[PDB]
This record gives sequence, C-alpha cells and structure tokens, in this order.
Amino acid sequence: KVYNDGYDDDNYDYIVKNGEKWMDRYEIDSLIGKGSFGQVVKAYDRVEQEWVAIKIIKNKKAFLNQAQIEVRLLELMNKHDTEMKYYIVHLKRHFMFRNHLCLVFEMLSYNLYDLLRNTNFRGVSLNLTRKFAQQMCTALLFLATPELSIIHCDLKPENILLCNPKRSAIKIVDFGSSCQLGQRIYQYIQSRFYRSPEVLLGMPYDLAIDMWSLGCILVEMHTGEPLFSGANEVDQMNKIVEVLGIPPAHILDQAPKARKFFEKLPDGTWNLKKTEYKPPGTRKLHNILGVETGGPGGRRAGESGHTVADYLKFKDLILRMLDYDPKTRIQPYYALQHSFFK
Ligand SMILES: COc1cc(N2CCN(C)CC2)ccc1Nc1nc(N)c(C(=O)c2ccccc2)s1
Repeated sequence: KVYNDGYDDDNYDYIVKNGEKWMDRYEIDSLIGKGSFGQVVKAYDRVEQEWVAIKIIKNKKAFLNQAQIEVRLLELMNKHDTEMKYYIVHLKRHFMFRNHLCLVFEMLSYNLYDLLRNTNFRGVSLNLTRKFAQQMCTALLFLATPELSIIHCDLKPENILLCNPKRSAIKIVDFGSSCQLGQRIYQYIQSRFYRSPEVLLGMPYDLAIDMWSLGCILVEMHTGEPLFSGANEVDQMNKIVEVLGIPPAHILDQAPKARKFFEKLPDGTWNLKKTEYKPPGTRKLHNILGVETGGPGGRRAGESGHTVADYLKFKDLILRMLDYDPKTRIQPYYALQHSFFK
C-alpha cells in the first residue's frame, strides 16, 4: 500500500522529488542515474556551497550491507590519500536519511561513454588517450598499494568520469563491486566486454584483472568501438582469441572452465570448439588501430603525434596489458615507465 511511510517505492528506492531539502543542507536538483544498488542524484551542498552526487542506497538489508563494505574501502582510501591526487572519486561523508544510507561524492559532469557518444563512436585522439592512460595507471598503482590491495572489479567507460572540459582529467568511480585481494569467493565478475581470461576460465585472480579491463578501455577510447564486444561468454572468448590467439597450454591445462570454449585434442594441444570468426590471432591489433593506415578508419591521417612510431608505442603497451598470463601482464609501475609516456 505504502512503503517506508510513503517515502519509498516497490524496489525499496527513495522516490526523489525535485527541489527537496534534506537536513537543512542538501538541495536536490535531479536524478542523474539508477542502478541495482539504488539511485544517484545531483544535489547542492549548502554548507560547503558546491554541487555533489549523492548515492542513495536502497532501504533493504543486502544493499545497506553492501554499501557499508564500500564505505569501509573508500575511508581506507582517504586515509592513504589526503591530497586527492590519485584520480579516484573520493567519499566526502556518509549519513542516514529516512532509512537510506547516503554516500556523498564530488560531482563530476560526464562519463567516458558520453565522451564516446559525442564523437559518434569514432574515438578521441591519441594525445587525449595518452593522458587518460597515465592517469588510470596512476590510479591502479595507488590501488595496488600493499595496505589497500583493492580490485575495482568493474572498470568500464561509465565508471570513468570526466573532471571538466578544459582540465583534461579523468577519475574512477563506483567501488561498490570492489573488494581487497583475497581467497576466491566470487566468480561471475567484471563487465563482460572488459572481463579477463582468468575470470572467463574460472581461474584464480588478483589486481591484474583491472589492467586487462584497462587494455580494452584504451583501445576503445581511440577507436570508439569496444575491443571485445561479446554477446555472451563463448562469443567474448572467441573475440579475444581472434585478436590474441589461442591461450597457452600451461594456462588451459589448469583452467576449470577450459572446456566451455576449447577442447583438448589427442596430441595434447588445445583448439576452439565450434559454435563468423576469423582464425586465431589473425585480427591483429596493429590493424584495428591502423598503425600504418592513418589511425582508425583513416581518420588520423596527417594529424600530429599520430606517426607509425607513436602508434607502435601505444600498441606495445596495450599488448602488455592484454597478456594472457596474469603473472607477466604489466603492472601499474612498469606501465608508467613505458615509452608511450615520454
Ligand atoms: C551530472 O551527473 C552525471 C551524469 C552522468 N551521465 C551523463 C548524462 N547521461 C547521458 C548519462 C549519465 C554521469 C555521471 C554524472 N555524475 C556523477 N558524478 C559522480 N561523482 C557520480 C558518482 O559518484 C557515481 C555514483 C554511483 C555510481 C557511479 C557514479 S555520478
């Protein structure tokens, strides 16, 4: 009949009314997004005299409890970053309002998908992609700090926010799917497009899955299209193999879900099960990026900082981020020292 004295709906979400005053402090403007966790809203903080995003968690135990884990990690990240210089959206404060847990963040304006949509999915330049890459590798180095050891677990374009148009800077948002390095409790994780092979294979995993996600994102930021746009896990694996070839046998012999995508011949090699696809590793990244052919779809022909030399450095890096072996895949510190960033 009514939910939470009328303040809530079916899904335990707070019904947001335009121009409502909570606590003589926050002035609600408009809803900016919806998710499984609850809602996000654009508000004006009267005390600090600034705009904020407020994450209104659902009035439901499971969602409260999940968001309390998120709070715990965000405040652990504040302890290790008082200067706010590692390109992370930071928790300002949290509070209870009409039985909802609300997390207050600084308000950014657009996500990286918006940026892409504004290019009509043709991409931004390599000079913009460089800057964003350095900042993301900085963010991951920080996450990999031994006391934090945090896996974001859902790096995709909507979880990367643009600071502001003349500042040319990005930040990582939404640590609600995040956890610290540990014994494996979860298996169906990451967004499919950016899901790593260790995850698709049901193998152990660590902070290197986030670097796989970043390999994909950076190719997408310069091409405008996702690198591996799988319709399901089988099709995702197949798209990965098209570019990078069959994974190594030492890996596939260990992998508990190997037989979902591959099969073991009598000689002991692994090959693709049949489900349309190019043969293993013949869709080269060299050619997707258009290293010698004037960038993606010829659009970077004649533009400064888009030479063969420049493109090879970017390629080289991406290839190190898309290593099949999580042990040898490039870590954040070695990524920062790459010649792509000179
Ligand atoms: C003006 O507010 C935003 C609007 C958008 N969009 C742009 C308008 N739409 C085309 C798609 C969503 C994307 C992001 C924001 N701003 C946000 N700033 C922060 N700080 C956000 C979050 O903290 C956040 C909270 C929960 C999940 C994801 C992000 S969301």
